[PDB]
Amino acid sequence: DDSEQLQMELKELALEEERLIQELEDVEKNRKIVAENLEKVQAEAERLDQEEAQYQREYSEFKRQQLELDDELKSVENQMRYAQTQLDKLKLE
Amino acid sequence: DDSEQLQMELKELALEEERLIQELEDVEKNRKIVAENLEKVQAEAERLDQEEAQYQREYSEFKRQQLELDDELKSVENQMRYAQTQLDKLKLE
Repeated sequence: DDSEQLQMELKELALEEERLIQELEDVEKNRKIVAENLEKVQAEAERLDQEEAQYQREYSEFKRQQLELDDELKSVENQMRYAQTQLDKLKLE
Repeated sequence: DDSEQLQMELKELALEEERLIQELEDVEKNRKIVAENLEKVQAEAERLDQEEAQYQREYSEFKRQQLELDDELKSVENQMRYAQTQLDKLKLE
């Protein structure tokens, strides 16, 4: 009866082995898929980093332009106030 | 002639002032646009961070599953080798 028990056990184990092999193949498949997805999102994130860097540079540049133009406008305003003061004095004689 | 020079200067300066005001308005417009774009890409980048985190968790989990299943398969293989050895010995008597 020993031999029959061993034969049955070997058939049971062969079924379990096949189950595990198919599980392993499934996990490997899914792993490759997820790795590809990781590669994709990482590349995407680098491109986004560069896009953000460009916008940040543009934003900072516009702020500096605002500062410069404000200074220029203040200058023009002062020049107008001065010219108008002189003109008013001349007109009043 | 002083008065005429001042009047001309004031007209010139008014033109320059208008030019600068329009420049400033343009820069402010563009600045708002770039700020909105920055907001958008930053939100996008956070979502990408979360997507990457999820994929990374899945990848690591599949690797651990591979380790576990390999150990289980090794066990089943050993059990089969042992059962087959005993059976061979019984058959040889």
